[PDB]
Amino acid sequence: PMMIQYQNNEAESLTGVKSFSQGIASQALGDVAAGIRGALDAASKRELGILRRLAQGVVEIGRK
Amino acid sequence: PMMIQYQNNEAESLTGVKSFSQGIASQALGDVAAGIRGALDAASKRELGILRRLAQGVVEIGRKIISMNSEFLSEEEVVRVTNEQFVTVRRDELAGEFDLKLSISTAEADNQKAQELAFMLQTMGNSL
Repeated sequence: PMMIQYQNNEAESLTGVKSFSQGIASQALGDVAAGIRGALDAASKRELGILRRLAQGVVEIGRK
Repeated sequence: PMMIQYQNNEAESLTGVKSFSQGIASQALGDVAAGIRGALDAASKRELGILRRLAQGVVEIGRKIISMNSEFLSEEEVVRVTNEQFVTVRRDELAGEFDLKLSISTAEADNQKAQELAFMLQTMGNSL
């Protein structure tokens, strides 16, 4: 069990998603309120770094 | 496991990034509110020390773009974008070296700018 937990802890440290977690990264896209943007931790910033790129793809589709 | 943890603790002490962490360093770039800047710990300052340099690189790219945009862009193209009167730069001088100040536009910077503008508006009142 110790090895299972350790190898399941070295995965949540590499990707950034951690089981049932409280995330603000889906509510911080675009010009938002200061209070919402002020609660961004490292995991939320990692998850927002992909959300911004995925939204840039949608924006590039919309421009077309 | 003790050695694994110890060698994974001597790495977070050398670089500065520590797994899932709460960071303010991405929201403290540029002129921001005092409350946001007042919550900077050692790790956030380490992470901001690289962010400032990376933003200086972008500012140096933007200065190059600005200087090249005052010679290769005609008036009919700048007016097409801005829809206003075309301001002209001198002839034998660099554009934006003296009367321009380019930086990185962050959400916190815009919030602080708006809060300062509102404070000024309150300050003038009906006197001015």
